[PDB]
Parts: sequence; structure tokens; C-alpha cells
Amino acid sequence: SMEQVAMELRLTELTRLLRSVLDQLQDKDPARIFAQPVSLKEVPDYLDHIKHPMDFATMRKRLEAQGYKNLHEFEEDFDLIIDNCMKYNARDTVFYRAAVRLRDQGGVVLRQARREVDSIG
Ligand SMILES: CC(=O)N1CCN(S(C)(=O)=O)CC1
Repeated sequence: SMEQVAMELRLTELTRLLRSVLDQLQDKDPARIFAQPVSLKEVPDYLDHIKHPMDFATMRKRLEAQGYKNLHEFEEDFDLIIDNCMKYNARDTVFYRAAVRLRDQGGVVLRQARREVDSIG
């Protein structure tokens, strides 16, 4: 049907926008602290702490799977990366401080991105 393809063309180019956003979010993580899931081999008790782990690699797989149906779902995943980190790691750790910076520096990018989405519908 002509309805699903035009729709697809939106879901597909929502995807296109969010990939752009994601690459900008990740550049705010130069040390690549959030690039990959926390190693369960290196932190075996991790899941006893964090019930919904998240990282940039995992977001990217969902992104390419066209798994984000809107910007809200995407931001939820971004938030998980930051909030997990600020619970698991103490305040005076390179980890915690890295999540604070990412959250602060990320906010303007998400600010823009929210304005583009409602714009192009
Ligand atoms: C995301 C997070 O909280 N990290 C702290 C633990 N480190 S680790 C296993 O020591 O390299 C990975 C990043």
C-alpha cells in the first residue's frame, strides 16, 4: 500500500536523523567509556546493580534495526547510559564525571533534535 511506504519513508528517515544525533552524542564521549556494554566478565556482579544496561553499540544495533519508533524511545536509551553510570560509579570517579559531561554536552544536541523532529513531522 502507498500508506505503508510513505510511512516507511518517515520511519526510515527518522532513522536517518537519529543516526546523525547518535554520532554527535558519541563524539561527546572521546574516551569511549560508553561505547560498549559493561563487560560482565570484568564486572560479574553488574546486573545485581543495573537492571537495564545500555551503551552506544547497543543503541546503534537497535537504530539500524529501525527499532526506535520516535525520539522519546531513543532519549530513554541515552538516559539509561548516563543514569546507570551515575548509580554504579561513585561521584569522584572518572566514570561518574564522564557521564555528567556527556549529559551536559549532549543536551544541546537533543535540544536541536527535538525541534527538527516536530518540524519535519
Ligand atoms: C559504563 C561504566 O560504568 N563503566 C565502569 C566500568 N568500566 S570497566 C569494566 O572498569 O572498564 C566500564 C565502564
